[PDB]
Amino acid sequence: RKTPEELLRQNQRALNRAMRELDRERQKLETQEKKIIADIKKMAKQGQMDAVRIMAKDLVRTRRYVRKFVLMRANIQAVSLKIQTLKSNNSMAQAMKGVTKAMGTMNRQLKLPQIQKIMMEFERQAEIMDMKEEMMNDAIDDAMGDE
Amino acid sequence: PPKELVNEWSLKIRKEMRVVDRQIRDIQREEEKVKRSVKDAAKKGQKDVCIVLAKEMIRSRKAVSKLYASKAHMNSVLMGMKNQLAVLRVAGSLQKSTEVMKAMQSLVKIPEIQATMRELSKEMMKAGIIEEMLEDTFESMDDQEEMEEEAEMEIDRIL
Repeated sequence: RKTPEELLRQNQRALNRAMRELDRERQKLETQEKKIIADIKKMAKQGQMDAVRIMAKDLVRTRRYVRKFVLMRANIQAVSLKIQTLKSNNSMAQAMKGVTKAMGTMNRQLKLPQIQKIMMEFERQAEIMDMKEEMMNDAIDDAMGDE
Repeated sequence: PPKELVNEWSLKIRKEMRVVDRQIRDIQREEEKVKRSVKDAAKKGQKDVCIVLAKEMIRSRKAVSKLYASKAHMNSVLMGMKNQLAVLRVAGSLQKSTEVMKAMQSLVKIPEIQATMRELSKEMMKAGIIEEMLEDTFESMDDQEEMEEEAEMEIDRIL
């Protein structure tokens, strides 16, 4: 059997090779088109009325076919971009699963109640310390006189 | 395998196009043969024979046009065959792309993703309540309006 990673990496350059063929069967048609242009230019010198229209029709045919060649070439590109973002999606999924596992096993040690107990104890100790300070200053400062 | 037979018959398409092209060039050879006869008949003093020579010339021109139209039809059908070869290749590549998408979706699906969705949401919810409560309780300790007021005063004496 073949790993799924091999299938995607094979499809990548398989679609690239399809683009390659589309490039070639495109490229032959611009050569054909330039030949038609040369023929129509040299033939128009003597006139002859009608056969110029047939050559112009053939020119339009060549343009219409290079249209479709470019179109399928573009379609292969979109297919490749989808299959490429697919593994990015898979990577996002696995990294998200990992971070969720980590965060769960992290906050499984400290919950709502015991930190609340620690926090209430903090507040009580702060109360005690502040009462120490306030009355310690109070009684000995009020012991002072004439000021 | 359609590829080699498509190439095999494309090798015959312009094989016969060159036959057509030679058929054509022979006609311009005969047209050049007869154009100078038109010229000579024009110069020889009696012009009304040149009309019949022109009857010959325009028939030759029509033959040229018909041969060129035949060659153009051949070219068009050839281009159709090439277009469809491209289409079939696109279809096969698309089938392979569907196969690889099947292979990749064989790994993960909605239910595991939904489990991750809800687990992450709950974990972050508890996380946010813990963090907000901690920030509030540490700020339940010292001044806010005062303890911010001298802050820019501290900055003012720095700059």
